[PDB]
Amino acid sequence: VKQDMPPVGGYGPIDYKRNLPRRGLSGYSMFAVGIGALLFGYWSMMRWNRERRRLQIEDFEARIALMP
Amino acid sequence: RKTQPYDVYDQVEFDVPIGSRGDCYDRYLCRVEEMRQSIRIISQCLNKMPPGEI
Repeated sequence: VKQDMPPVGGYGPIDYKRNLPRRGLSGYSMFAVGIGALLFGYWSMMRWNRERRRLQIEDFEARIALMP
Repeated sequence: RKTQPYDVYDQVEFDVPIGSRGDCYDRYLCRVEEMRQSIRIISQCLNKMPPGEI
């Protein structure tokens, strides 16, 4: 008997294509999330600067009233 | 290979990348596409293996 090494019924194909799905975004999405979070941070720190100037004037009223 | 048959290369089919203009990046792309076409040649060679003799 002969028992060499042939393939089995013809082998299936093996791919040759670049599986590169171009995992994407958009410039509109960049624009939206960047300007949104950025202006959110601007407004938040603006309001905190106003409350902190309230505190700062209070510290000045302390030092002026104590001084003589 | 495709200009001079010195082995069973006449019975297999592929393509080989040629360079645009210089540019070592393009030489790298040439190497990668020769790799993938080598995989295609190995697939064809497993498709065409006769069990004759050693």
